[PDB]
Amino acid sequence: THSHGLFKKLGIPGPTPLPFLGNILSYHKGFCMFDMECHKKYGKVWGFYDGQQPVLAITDPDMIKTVLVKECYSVFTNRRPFGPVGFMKSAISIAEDEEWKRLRSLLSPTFTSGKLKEMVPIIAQYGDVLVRNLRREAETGKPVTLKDVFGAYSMDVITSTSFGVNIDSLNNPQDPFVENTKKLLRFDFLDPFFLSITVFPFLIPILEVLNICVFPREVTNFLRKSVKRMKESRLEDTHRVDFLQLMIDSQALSDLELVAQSIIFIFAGYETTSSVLSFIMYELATHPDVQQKLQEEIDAVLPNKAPPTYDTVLQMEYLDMVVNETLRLFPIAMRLERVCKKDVEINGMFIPKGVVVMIPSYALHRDPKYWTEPEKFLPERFSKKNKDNIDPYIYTPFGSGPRNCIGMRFALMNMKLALIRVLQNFSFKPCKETQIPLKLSLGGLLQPEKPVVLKVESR
Ligand code: HEM
Ligand SMILES: CC(C)(C)OC(=O)N[C@H](CSCCC(=O)NCc1cccnc1)Cc1ccccc1
Repeated sequence: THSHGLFKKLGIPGPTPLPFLGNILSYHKGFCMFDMECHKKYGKVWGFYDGQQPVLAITDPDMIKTVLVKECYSVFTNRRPFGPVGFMKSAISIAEDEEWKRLRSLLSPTFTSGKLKEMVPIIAQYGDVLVRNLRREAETGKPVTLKDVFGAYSMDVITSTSFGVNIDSLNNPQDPFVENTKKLLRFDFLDPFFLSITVFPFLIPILEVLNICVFPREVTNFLRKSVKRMKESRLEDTHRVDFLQLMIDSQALSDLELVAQSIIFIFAGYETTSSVLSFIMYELATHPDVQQKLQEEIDAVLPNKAPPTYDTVLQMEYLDMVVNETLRLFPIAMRLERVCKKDVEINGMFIPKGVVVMIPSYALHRDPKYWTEPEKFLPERFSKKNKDNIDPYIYTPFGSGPRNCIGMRFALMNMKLALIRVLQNFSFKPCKETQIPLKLSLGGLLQPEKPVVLKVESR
């Protein structure tokens, strides 16, 4: 018939698909590894099939600019359909075509230089609570789980910035806001579920009517009333122009359409920030020279363990180098994807309506062809002297083009703002429980398989 015939017929190379599964079984080593191997084997372009769905992997920087930038609105506007979303259909990251265009520009005003600057003092409160929590754990001497302390900070930041609600999470070890969020996705291919959709996608519209989800009305009802609650607050006291505010501004934004974005943003700013800071501390711990060289810049730009400011945060060139370099090793997203909504030729390559075009970020970031010593943590590769030798289309930890990460500037600041405080008070040391080297899990979340547990000493 067809479907599986597509890449042989187009003469694009790739792994031979099995009936029904496609190349699904090759995800056994995780898909970054699968991607790494494909790159090595097939070169600049290749195809494969998630079940019956053709995916075209592309690695040329030109071709990548075309799909992410030059042809975003015209052909490549949406990501692959998600799996049973429900009312989350309207969440910006899941929305398509014109629905997305109106939400993008209704929400993009949230992350503007001035807005972040107003979040600066707000975080400079949750900064202090991170340390005072850590200082109690520097007493014992025995091992700290970064994901836990950092996850509780990030929660605090997002709930407070976007919403104006101080939920005190750092002075609340037991908290439902964080414990429901972390259980929002079990994206796992060893788990039959997301596996039994990206191979049984015909079963997606089956699940819509069954009202079943990727967070089964367990997490979403918490926030369906918890964000219904933060919503009344503003509608009552005749303050600040934030996320929760600028969504109240538009009320053509509806009600479950407001919640949906909140849920995105609550999740997004909890799981990323915390996963990346965990990665940064792992690298700083296992590279003490780099940890110090940074403690030095922080001390130089901010003497007497001074309170970080917006302006000073952008001064710290080595910090940014450290962050970018961790994000080179751990692009938390792994791949960027854009469904091709009409037949198209790009940079001299035919691509048929319906195909998913995929940019393997994790592979590009590790390309032995492009990066000298690509598995080594080498912050110096992002120096003024070297930074420009770096292709914004090979290095893409935040995606690119109109559909790139709405949360980028906030994330970078948020992270930098925590790191500053954390390092201007403590040093981090590997202990016996620390996994050296760090190995990644095989799920669809770029994560360490053992949590990063380190040692904390005062200064
Ligand atoms: C280190 C932290 C973060 C990283 C590495 C990251 C990375 C990414 C990537 C790679 C994408 C896809 C963009 C594309 O494919 O072109 C993305 C999209 C997105 N990110 Fe993030 N992100 C981070 C933090 C955040 C935060 C804190 C928020 C919350 C404000 C956020 C909200 C989003 C949204 C809403 C999208 C979808 C954008 C759209 O389709 O309009 N991200 N992010
Ligand atoms: C809908 C829900 C909030 C449950 O989650 C997602 O949006 N689904 C995607 C799965 S990846 C999980 C998070 C991660 O490790 N990295 C990516 C990320 C998440 C949020 C914001 N920025 C980056 C998440 C997703 C969202 C946008 C683009 C691609 C993936």
